[PDB]
Amino acid sequence: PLMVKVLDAVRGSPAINVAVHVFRKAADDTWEPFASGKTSESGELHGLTTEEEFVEGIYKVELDTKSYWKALGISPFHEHAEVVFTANDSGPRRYTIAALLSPYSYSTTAVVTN
Amino acid sequence: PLMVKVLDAVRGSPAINVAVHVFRKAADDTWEPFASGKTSESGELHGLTTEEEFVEGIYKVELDTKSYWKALGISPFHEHAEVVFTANDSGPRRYTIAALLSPYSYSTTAVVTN
Amino acid sequence: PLMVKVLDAVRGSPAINVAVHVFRKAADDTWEPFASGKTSESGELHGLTTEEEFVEGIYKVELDTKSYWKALGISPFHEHAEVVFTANDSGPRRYTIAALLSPYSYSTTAVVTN
Amino acid sequence: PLMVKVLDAVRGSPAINVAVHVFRKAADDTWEPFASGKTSESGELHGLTTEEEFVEGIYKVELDTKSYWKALGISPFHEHAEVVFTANDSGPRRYTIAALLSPYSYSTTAVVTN
Ligand SMILES: [Mg+2]
Ligand SMILES: [Mg+2]
Ligand SMILES: [Mg+2]
Ligand SMILES: [Mg+2]
Repeated sequence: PLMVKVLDAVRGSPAINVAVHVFRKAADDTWEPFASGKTSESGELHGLTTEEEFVEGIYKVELDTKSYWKALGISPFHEHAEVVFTANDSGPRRYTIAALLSPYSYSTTAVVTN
Repeated sequence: PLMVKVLDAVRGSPAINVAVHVFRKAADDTWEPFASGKTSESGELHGLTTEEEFVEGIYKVELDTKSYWKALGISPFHEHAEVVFTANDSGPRRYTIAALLSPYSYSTTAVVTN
Repeated sequence: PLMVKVLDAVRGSPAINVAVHVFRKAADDTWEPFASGKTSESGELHGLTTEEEFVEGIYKVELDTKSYWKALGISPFHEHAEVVFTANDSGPRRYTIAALLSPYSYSTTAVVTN
Repeated sequence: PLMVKVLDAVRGSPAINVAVHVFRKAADDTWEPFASGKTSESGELHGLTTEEEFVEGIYKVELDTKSYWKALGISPFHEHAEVVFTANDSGPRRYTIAALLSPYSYSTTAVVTN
Protein backbone atom coordinates (compact mmCIF):
# COMPACT_ATOMS: atom_id res chain seq x y z
CA PRO A 1 0.00 0.00 0.00
CA LEU A 2 2.94 2.42 0.39
CA MET A 3 5.84 3.19 -1.92
CA VAL A 4 8.51 5.88 -1.81
CA LYS A 5 10.21 7.37 -4.87
CA VAL A 6 13.05 9.89 -4.70
CA LEU A 7 14.73 11.98 -7.43
CA ASP A 8 17.92 14.07 -7.42
CA ALA A 9 17.48 17.49 -9.06
CA VAL A 10 21.21 18.22 -9.20
CA ARG A 11 22.22 15.10 -11.10
CA GLY A 12 18.92 14.42 -12.87
CA SER A 13 18.83 10.90 -11.55
CA PRO A 14 17.07 8.59 -9.15
CA ALA A 15 18.24 9.28 -5.62
CA ILE A 16 19.88 5.96 -4.74
CA ASN A 17 20.68 4.64 -1.23
CA VAL A 18 18.50 7.21 0.55
CA ALA A 19 17.56 5.93 4.03
CA VAL A 20 13.82 6.02 4.59
CA HIS A 21 12.15 5.60 7.98
CA VAL A 22 8.42 5.25 8.42
CA PHE A 23 6.74 5.91 11.76
CA ARG A 24 3.19 5.56 12.98
CA LYS A 25 1.78 7.95 15.57
CA ALA A 26 0.98 6.15 18.83
CA ALA A 27 -1.85 6.80 21.30
CA ASP A 28 0.53 8.82 23.48
CA ASP A 29 1.36 10.99 20.43
CA THR A 30 4.89 9.61 20.09
CA TRP A 31 6.33 8.34 16.82
CA GLU A 32 6.73 4.56 16.76
CA PRO A 33 9.00 2.91 14.18
CA PHE A 34 6.86 1.16 11.57
CA ALA A 35 9.08 0.26 8.60
CA SER A 36 12.27 1.36 6.88
CA GLY A 37 14.66 0.72 4.02
CA LYS A 38 16.92 2.34 1.45
CA THR A 39 15.98 3.47 -2.03
CA SER A 40 17.08 1.22 -4.88
CA GLU A 41 19.06 2.00 -8.01
CA SER A 42 15.76 3.28 -9.43
CA GLY A 43 15.27 5.62 -6.46
CA GLU A 44 12.35 3.53 -5.23
CA LEU A 45 11.54 1.70 -2.04
CA HIS A 46 8.95 -1.07 -2.24
CA GLY A 47 7.62 -3.62 0.21
CA LEU A 48 7.54 -1.36 3.27
CA THR A 49 4.22 -2.72 4.50
CA THR A 50 1.15 -4.78 3.64
CA GLU A 51 -2.56 -4.10 3.30
CA GLU A 52 -3.19 -5.94 6.57
CA GLU A 53 -0.60 -3.91 8.50
CA PHE A 54 -1.20 -0.48 7.00
CA VAL A 55 -4.32 0.55 8.90
CA GLU A 56 -5.70 4.08 9.22
CA GLY A 57 -3.59 6.37 11.34
CA ILE A 58 -1.07 9.17 11.10
CA TYR A 59 2.22 8.24 9.46
CA LYS A 60 5.53 10.00 9.03
CA VAL A 61 7.96 9.19 6.24
CA GLU A 62 11.44 10.53 6.94
CA LEU A 63 14.11 10.70 4.24
CA ASP A 64 17.72 11.09 5.40
CA THR A 65 18.54 13.76 2.86
CA LYS A 66 21.47 15.15 4.83
CA SER A 67 23.41 11.86 4.62
CA TYR A 68 22.55 11.57 0.93
CA TRP A 69 24.07 14.95 0.05
CA LYS A 70 27.06 14.41 2.35
CA ALA A 71 27.91 11.22 0.45
CA LEU A 72 27.95 13.27 -2.74
CA GLY A 73 30.18 15.92 -1.16
CA ILE A 74 27.46 18.56 -1.31
CA SER A 75 26.54 20.82 1.62
CA PRO A 76 22.82 20.53 2.36
CA PHE A 77 20.38 22.67 4.31
CA HIS A 78 17.90 20.20 5.81
CA GLU A 79 18.51 17.54 8.44
CA HIS A 80 15.99 15.36 6.67
CA ALA A 81 12.75 15.61 4.74
CA GLU A 82 9.59 14.63 6.64
CA VAL A 83 6.25 13.77 5.10
CA VAL A 84 3.34 13.46 7.54
CA PHE A 85 -0.15 12.30 6.54
CA THR A 86 -3.25 10.44 7.59
CA ALA A 87 -3.95 7.15 5.83
CA ASN A 88 -7.63 7.05 4.91
CA ASP A 89 -9.77 4.07 3.92
CA SER A 90 -12.05 5.44 1.22
CA GLY A 91 -12.04 2.54 -1.22
CA PRO A 92 -9.01 0.52 -2.42
CA ARG A 93 -5.90 2.70 -2.30
CA ARG A 94 -2.16 2.86 -3.02
CA TYR A 95 0.06 5.70 -1.73
CA THR A 96 3.20 6.83 -3.50
CA ILE A 97 5.26 9.38 -1.62
CA ALA A 98 7.44 11.11 -4.19
CA ALA A 99 10.25 13.51 -3.37
CA LEU A 100 12.51 15.73 -5.45
CA LEU A 101 15.74 16.74 -3.73
CA SER A 102 18.02 19.76 -4.08
CA PRO A 103 20.62 20.81 -1.50
CA TYR A 104 18.56 23.78 -0.19
CA SER A 105 15.12 22.74 -1.38
CA TYR A 106 12.82 19.77 -1.71
CA SER A 107 9.35 19.05 -2.92
CA THR A 108 7.12 16.17 -2.06
CA THR A 109 3.96 14.93 -3.70
CA ALA A 110 1.48 12.21 -2.83
CA VAL A 111 0.16 10.12 -5.69
CA VAL A 112 -2.88 8.30 -4.39
CA THR A 113 -4.48 5.76 -6.73
CA ASN A 114 -7.10 3.02 -6.75
CA PRO B 1 17.10 36.37 11.46
CA LEU B 2 14.23 33.96 10.74
CA MET B 3 11.39 34.70 8.35
CA VAL B 4 8.74 32.44 6.80
CA LYS B 5 7.09 33.05 3.44
CA VAL B 6 4.25 30.93 2.07
CA LEU B 7 2.55 30.85 -1.34
CA ASP B 8 -0.64 29.14 -2.56
CA ALA B 9 -0.08 27.32 -5.88
CA VAL B 10 -3.83 26.87 -6.50
CA ARG B 11 -4.76 30.56 -6.25
CA GLY B 12 -1.48 32.19 -7.27
CA SER B 13 -1.50 34.22 -4.08
CA PRO B 14 0.18 34.52 -0.72
CA ALA B 15 -0.96 31.85 1.70
CA ILE B 16 -2.55 34.01 4.38
CA ASN B 17 -3.15 33.01 8.02
CA VAL B 18 -0.97 29.92 7.95
CA ALA B 19 -0.12 28.96 11.53
CA VAL B 20 3.61 28.44 12.06
CA HIS B 21 5.27 26.76 15.08
CA VAL B 22 9.04 26.80 15.57
CA PHE B 23 10.77 24.29 17.82
CA ARG B 24 14.38 23.85 18.91
CA LYS B 25 15.93 20.54 19.86
CA ALA B 26 16.85 20.56 23.57
CA ALA B 27 19.79 18.86 25.28
CA ASP B 28 17.58 15.86 26.09
CA ASP B 29 16.72 15.49 22.36
CA THR B 30 13.11 16.67 22.67
CA TRP B 31 11.47 19.46 20.65
CA GLU B 32 11.12 22.57 22.79
CA PRO B 33 8.70 25.30 21.70
CA PHE B 34 10.72 28.24 20.41
CA ALA B 35 8.37 30.71 18.68
CA SER B 36 5.10 30.80 16.78
CA GLY B 37 2.97 33.10 14.65
CA LYS B 38 0.81 33.26 11.54
CA THR B 39 1.46 34.53 8.02
CA SER B 40 0.18 38.02 7.15
CA GLU B 41 -1.78 39.11 4.09
CA SER B 42 1.56 39.09 2.28
CA GLY B 43 2.05 35.44 3.17
CA GLU B 44 5.00 36.40 5.36
CA LEU B 45 5.76 35.92 9.02
CA HIS B 46 8.24 38.30 10.60
CA GLY B 47 9.48 38.89 14.13
CA LEU B 48 9.58 35.26 15.26
CA THR B 49 12.90 35.74 17.06
CA THR B 50 15.99 37.92 17.63
CA GLU B 51 19.69 37.61 16.87
CA GLU B 52 20.32 37.12 20.61
CA GLU B 53 17.70 34.41 21.11
CA PHE B 54 18.35 32.56 17.85
CA VAL B 55 21.39 30.60 19.00
CA GLU B 56 22.96 27.54 17.36
CA GLY B 57 20.75 24.52 17.29
CA ILE B 58 18.54 22.20 15.32
CA TYR B 59 15.27 23.91 14.53
CA LYS B 60 11.93 22.69 13.22
CA VAL B 61 9.55 25.02 11.42
CA GLU B 62 6.09 23.48 11.21
CA LEU B 63 3.45 24.99 8.92
CA ASP B 64 -0.14 23.94 9.61
CA THR B 65 -1.06 23.34 6.01
CA LYS B 66 -3.95 21.00 6.77
CA SER B 67 -5.88 23.70 8.62
CA TYR B 68 -5.04 26.16 5.84
CA TRP B 69 -6.59 23.97 3.12
CA LYS B 70 -9.58 22.83 5.15
CA ALA B 71 -10.57 26.45 5.83
CA LEU B 72 -10.69 26.87 2.05
CA GLY B 73 -12.87 23.76 1.64
CA ILE B 74 -10.11 21.42 0.53
CA SER B 75 -9.20 18.09 2.12
CA PRO B 76 -5.43 17.98 1.66
CA PHE B 77 -2.98 15.13 1.95
CA HIS B 78 -0.44 16.34 4.49
CA GLU B 79 -0.92 17.03 8.16
CA HIS B 80 1.63 19.82 7.94
CA ALA B 81 4.86 20.81 6.29
CA GLU B 82 7.91 20.46 8.53
CA VAL B 83 11.27 22.05 7.81
CA VAL B 84 14.16 20.77 9.98
CA PHE B 85 17.64 22.32 9.85
CA THR B 86 20.75 23.20 11.78
CA ALA B 87 21.04 26.97 12.20
CA ASN B 88 23.93 29.30 12.95
CA ASP B 89 26.51 26.53 13.33
CA SER B 90 29.18 28.70 11.69
CA GLY B 91 27.96 32.00 13.12
CA PRO B 92 24.75 34.03 12.76
CA ARG B 93 22.89 33.83 9.46
CA ARG B 94 19.55 35.13 8.24
CA TYR B 95 17.12 32.43 7.15
CA THR B 96 14.09 32.68 4.94
CA ILE B 97 12.02 29.51 4.90
CA ALA B 98 9.84 29.59 1.79
CA ALA B 99 7.02 27.15 1.08
CA LEU B 100 4.76 26.61 -1.93
CA LEU B 101 1.50 24.79 -1.13
CA SER B 102 -0.78 22.54 -3.17
CA PRO B 103 -3.39 20.16 -1.74
CA TYR B 104 -1.32 17.01 -2.40
CA SER B 105 2.13 18.57 -2.74
CA TYR B 106 4.45 21.15 -1.24
CA SER B 107 7.93 22.46 -1.83
CA THR B 108 10.19 24.27 0.55
CA THR B 109 13.35 26.25 -0.05
CA ALA B 110 15.77 28.00 2.27
CA VAL B 111 17.43 31.27 1.43
CA VAL B 112 20.41 31.79 3.72
CA THR B 113 22.33 35.05 3.86
CA ASN B 114 25.27 36.37 5.86
CA PRO C 1 14.67 7.21 -25.66
CA LEU C 2 12.10 9.78 -24.44
CA MET C 3 9.23 9.43 -21.99
CA VAL C 4 6.95 12.01 -20.40
CA LYS C 5 5.34 11.65 -16.97
CA VAL C 6 2.87 14.15 -15.52
CA LEU C 7 1.37 14.45 -12.02
CA ASP C 8 -1.51 16.56 -10.67
CA ALA C 9 -0.69 18.29 -7.35
CA VAL C 10 -4.29 19.29 -6.66
CA ARG C 11 -5.79 15.81 -6.89
CA GLY C 12 -2.69 13.80 -5.99
CA SER C 13 -3.01 11.74 -9.12
CA PRO C 14 -1.47 11.05 -12.49
CA ALA C 15 -2.39 13.82 -14.90
CA ILE C 16 -4.42 11.88 -17.48
CA ASN C 17 -5.23 12.98 -21.06
CA VAL C 18 -2.66 15.79 -21.11
CA ALA C 19 -1.75 16.66 -24.71
CA VAL C 20 2.00 16.56 -25.28
CA HIS C 21 3.74 17.98 -28.35
CA VAL C 22 7.40 17.46 -29.07
CA PHE C 23 9.30 19.70 -31.47
CA ARG C 24 12.82 19.66 -32.82
CA LYS C 25 14.64 22.90 -33.58
CA ALA C 26 15.34 23.25 -37.31
CA ALA C 27 18.33 24.83 -39.06
CA ASP C 28 16.34 28.04 -39.55
CA ASP C 29 15.68 28.11 -35.77
CA THR C 30 11.99 27.28 -36.15
CA TRP C 31 10.25 24.55 -34.17
CA GLU C 32 9.34 21.54 -36.31
CA PRO C 33 6.77 19.01 -35.08
CA PHE C 34 8.53 15.81 -34.07
CA ALA C 35 6.09 13.65 -32.10
CA SER C 36 3.01 13.95 -29.92
CA GLY C 37 0.43 12.09 -27.87
CA LYS C 38 -1.70 12.20 -24.74
CA THR C 39 -0.77 10.95 -21.30
CA SER C 40 -2.29 7.63 -20.25
CA GLU C 41 -4.28 6.70 -17.17
CA SER C 42 -0.90 6.46 -15.41
CA GLY C 43 0.03 10.00 -16.49
CA GLU C 44 2.69 8.65 -18.82
CA LEU C 45 3.39 8.93 -22.51
CA HIS C 46 5.57 6.25 -24.08
CA GLY C 47 6.66 5.46 -27.61
CA LEU C 48 7.16 9.04 -28.78
CA THR C 49 10.32 8.22 -30.71
CA THR C 50 13.05 5.66 -31.35
CA GLU C 51 16.80 5.50 -30.84
CA GLU C 52 17.32 5.86 -34.59
CA GLU C 53 15.11 8.95 -34.86
CA PHE C 54 16.10 10.75 -31.67
CA VAL C 55 19.41 12.26 -32.74
CA GLU C 56 21.26 15.09 -31.01
CA GLY C 57 19.57 18.45 -31.30
CA ILE C 58 17.44 20.89 -29.37
CA TYR C 59 13.98 19.63 -28.44
CA LYS C 60 10.92 21.23 -26.92
CA VAL C 61 8.29 19.28 -25.02
CA GLU C 62 5.06 21.23 -24.65
CA LEU C 63 2.31 20.14 -22.25
CA ASP C 64 -1.15 21.62 -22.81
CA THR C 65 -1.72 22.39 -19.16
CA LYS C 66 -4.35 25.04 -19.82
CA SER C 67 -6.72 22.54 -21.49
CA TYR C 68 -6.07 20.04 -18.69
CA TRP C 69 -7.15 22.44 -15.94
CA LYS C 70 -10.09 23.75 -18.00
CA ALA C 71 -11.44 20.21 -18.28
CA LEU C 72 -11.34 19.99 -14.49
CA GLY C 73 -13.13 23.34 -14.14
CA ILE C 74 -10.09 25.00 -12.59
CA SER C 75 -8.75 28.39 -13.69
CA PRO C 76 -5.07 28.10 -14.62
CA PHE C 77 -2.29 30.62 -15.06
CA HIS C 78 -0.10 29.19 -17.83
CA GLU C 79 -0.95 28.67 -21.49
CA HIS C 80 1.19 25.55 -21.43
CA ALA C 81 4.34 24.19 -19.86
CA GLU C 82 7.42 24.09 -22.10
CA VAL C 83 10.55 22.05 -21.50
CA VAL C 84 13.49 22.84 -23.79
CA PHE C 85 16.75 20.87 -23.81
CA THR C 86 19.62 19.57 -25.87
CA ALA C 87 19.80 15.82 -26.40
CA ASN C 88 23.38 14.71 -25.87
CA ASP C 89 25.06 11.45 -26.89
CA SER C 90 27.38 10.67 -24.00
CA GLY C 91 26.88 6.93 -23.71
CA PRO C 92 23.56 5.01 -23.79
CA ARG C 93 20.77 7.24 -22.48
CA ARG C 94 17.06 7.46 -21.64
CA TYR C 95 15.30 10.78 -20.93
CA THR C 96 12.26 11.07 -18.70
CA ILE C 97 10.65 14.50 -18.65
CA ALA C 98 8.61 14.68 -15.47
CA ALA C 99 6.18 17.45 -14.61
CA LEU C 100 4.16 18.32 -11.52
CA LEU C 101 1.17 20.56 -12.20
CA SER C 102 -0.70 23.08 -10.06
CA PRO C 103 -3.02 25.78 -11.42
CA TYR C 104 -0.53 28.64 -10.84
CA SER C 105 2.69 26.65 -10.63
CA TYR C 106 4.55 23.78 -12.20
CA SER C 107 7.84 22.04 -11.78
CA THR C 108 9.70 19.92 -14.26
CA THR C 109 12.59 17.55 -13.78
CA ALA C 110 14.71 15.55 -16.18
CA VAL C 111 15.62 12.03 -15.13
CA VAL C 112 18.44 10.92 -17.38
CA THR C 113 19.58 7.31 -17.04
CA ASN C 114 21.82 4.74 -18.73
CA PRO D 1 3.10 45.33 -13.02
CA LEU D 2 5.59 42.60 -13.96
CA MET D 3 8.40 41.41 -11.72
CA VAL D 4 10.65 38.34 -11.89
CA LYS D 5 12.22 36.66 -8.88
CA VAL D 6 14.69 33.77 -9.13
CA LEU D 7 16.22 31.50 -6.48
CA ASP D 8 19.09 28.99 -6.63
CA ALA D 9 18.16 25.67 -4.97
CA VAL D 10 21.78 24.45 -4.89
CA ARG D 11 23.20 27.43 -2.99
CA GLY D 12 20.13 28.58 -1.07
CA SER D 13 20.56 32.06 -2.47
CA PRO D 14 19.09 34.48 -4.94
CA ALA D 15 19.96 33.60 -8.52
CA ILE D 16 21.94 36.69 -9.50
CA ASN D 17 22.56 37.93 -13.07
CA VAL D 18 19.98 35.70 -14.72
CA ALA D 19 19.17 37.13 -18.15
CA VAL D 20 15.43 37.52 -18.71
CA HIS D 21 13.68 38.16 -22.07
CA VAL D 22 9.98 38.97 -22.28
CA PHE D 23 8.03 38.51 -25.49
CA ARG D 24 4.44 39.27 -26.49
CA LYS D 25 2.51 37.38 -29.12
CA ALA D 26 1.76 39.68 -32.07
CA ALA D 27 -1.30 39.71 -34.32
CA ASP D 28 0.52 37.49 -36.83
CA ASP D 29 1.16 34.90 -34.05
CA THR D 30 4.90 35.55 -33.77
CA TRP D 31 6.81 36.38 -30.57
CA GLU D 32 7.67 40.07 -30.52
CA PRO D 33 10.38 41.30 -28.14
CA PHE D 34 8.72 43.18 -25.30
CA ALA D 35 11.30 43.84 -22.56
CA SER D 36 14.47 42.36 -21.10
CA GLY D 37 16.79 42.68 -18.13
CA LYS D 38 18.82 40.70 -15.60
CA THR D 39 18.20 39.75 -11.98
CA SER D 40 19.89 41.87 -9.30
CA GLU D 41 21.84 40.71 -6.26
CA SER D 42 18.46 40.08 -4.66
CA GLY D 43 17.52 37.73 -7.49
CA GLU D 44 14.82 40.18 -8.57
CA LEU D 45 14.17 42.03 -11.80
CA HIS D 46 12.09 45.19 -11.58
CA GLY D 47 11.10 47.89 -14.05
CA LEU D 48 10.56 45.65 -17.07
CA THR D 49 7.42 47.52 -18.11
CA THR D 50 4.68 50.02 -17.17
CA GLU D 51 0.94 49.82 -16.58
CA GLU D 52 0.41 51.69 -19.87
CA GLU D 53 2.67 49.47 -21.96
CA PHE D 54 1.64 46.16 -20.37
CA VAL D 55 -1.59 45.67 -22.31
CA GLU D 56 -3.62 42.48 -22.70
CA GLY D 57 -1.84 39.72 -24.50
CA ILE D 58 -0.05 36.42 -24.35
CA TYR D 59 3.38 36.89 -22.85
CA LYS D 60 6.47 34.70 -22.65
CA VAL D 61 9.06 35.20 -19.94
CA GLU D 62 12.27 33.39 -20.81
CA LEU D 63 14.98 32.90 -18.18
CA ASP D 64 18.43 31.98 -19.51
CA THR D 65 19.11 29.28 -16.98
CA LYS D 66 21.69 27.46 -19.08
CA SER D 67 24.03 30.45 -19.09
CA TYR D 68 23.42 30.91 -15.38
CA TRP D 69 24.54 27.36 -14.51
CA LYS D 70 27.44 27.23 -16.94
CA ALA D 71 28.93 30.39 -15.43
CA LEU D 72 28.94 28.51 -12.13
CA GLY D 73 30.66 25.49 -13.70
CA ILE D 74 27.57 23.34 -14.04
CA SER D 75 26.29 21.72 -17.24
CA PRO D 76 22.52 21.87 -16.76
CA PHE D 77 19.73 20.08 -18.55
CA HIS D 78 17.49 22.87 -19.80
CA GLU D 79 18.21 25.50 -22.40
CA HIS D 80 16.05 27.94 -20.48
CA ALA D 81 12.92 28.21 -18.42
CA GLU D 82 9.95 29.64 -20.31
CA VAL D 83 6.80 30.94 -18.66
CA VAL D 84 3.86 31.57 -21.04
CA PHE D 85 0.62 33.20 -19.88
CA THR D 86 -2.26 35.45 -20.80
CA ALA D 87 -2.02 38.76 -18.93
CA ASN D 88 -4.54 41.45 -18.05
CA ASP D 89 -7.45 39.79 -19.87
CA SER D 90 -9.87 40.94 -17.15
CA GLY D 91 -8.17 44.25 -16.44
CA PRO D 92 -4.73 45.24 -15.11
CA ARG D 93 -3.05 42.90 -12.63
CA ARG D 94 0.38 42.79 -11.02
CA TYR D 95 2.37 39.66 -11.82
CA THR D 96 5.31 38.17 -10.01
CA ILE D 97 6.93 35.33 -11.91
CA ALA D 98 8.97 33.29 -9.44
CA ALA D 99 11.40 30.55 -10.41
CA LEU D 100 13.43 28.05 -8.38
CA LEU D 101 16.46 26.62 -10.23
CA SER D 102 18.33 23.32 -9.98
CA PRO D 103 20.65 21.90 -12.64
CA TYR D 104 18.15 19.27 -13.86
CA SER D 105 14.93 20.79 -12.53
CA TYR D 106 13.04 24.03 -12.13
CA SER D 107 9.75 25.21 -10.74
CA THR D 108 7.86 28.35 -11.52
CA THR D 109 4.96 30.01 -9.75
CA ALA D 110 2.90 33.08 -10.50
CA VAL D 111 1.66 35.44 -7.84
CA VAL D 112 -1.13 37.59 -9.27
CA THR D 113 -2.58 40.54 -7.40
CA ASN D 114 -5.22 43.16 -8.13
MG1 LIG E 1 -12.82 7.34 8.05
MG1 LIG F 1 30.37 25.00 16.70
MG1 LIG G 1 28.69 16.07 -28.47
MG1 LIG H 1 -11.33 41.05 -23.33
